[PDB]
Amino acid sequence: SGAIYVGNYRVVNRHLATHNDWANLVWEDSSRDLLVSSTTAQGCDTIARCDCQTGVYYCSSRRKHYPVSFSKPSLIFVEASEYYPARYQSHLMLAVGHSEPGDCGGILRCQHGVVGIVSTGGNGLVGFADVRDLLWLDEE
Ligand SMILES: CCN(CC)C(=O)c1ccc(N)cc1
Ligand SMILES: [Zn+2]
Repeated sequence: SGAIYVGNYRVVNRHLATHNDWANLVWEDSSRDLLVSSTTAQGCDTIARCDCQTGVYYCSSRRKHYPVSFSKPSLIFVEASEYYPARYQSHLMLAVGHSEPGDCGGILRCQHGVVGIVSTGGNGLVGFADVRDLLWLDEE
């Protein structure tokens, strides 16, 4: 689990969104595994605006931060999940590293701020849902 808090926005994995997330929906994309809900409290997190391909992610299944190299956001096919059908995910970045079902929402960050959240795992790979193209997160 995990979320991004920027301004009056909460970013979570779409498959982990709560009833309150959906009751306060700003935006969701099934193809990206993202949902954004509105918050009353102001968020502190800064979204990276950059093309970094290196950063650090939090891995809850190891209680560790790992530095990773990752691919640019792409349409990637993702193998079977106990949350989704095996299918295409857009705006996904892959790295070599550890990711298990509870690692979703772990934040990937570079020097510019938050890059994305853990969305996929298995086969020694970790997939991150990119948020850097969501420029609208930085106003209203
Ligand atoms: C997580 C999906 N879900 C119900 C399981 C909802 O978002 C939900 C929220 C408000 C509501 N009146 C009805 C449904
Ligand atoms: Zn960066």
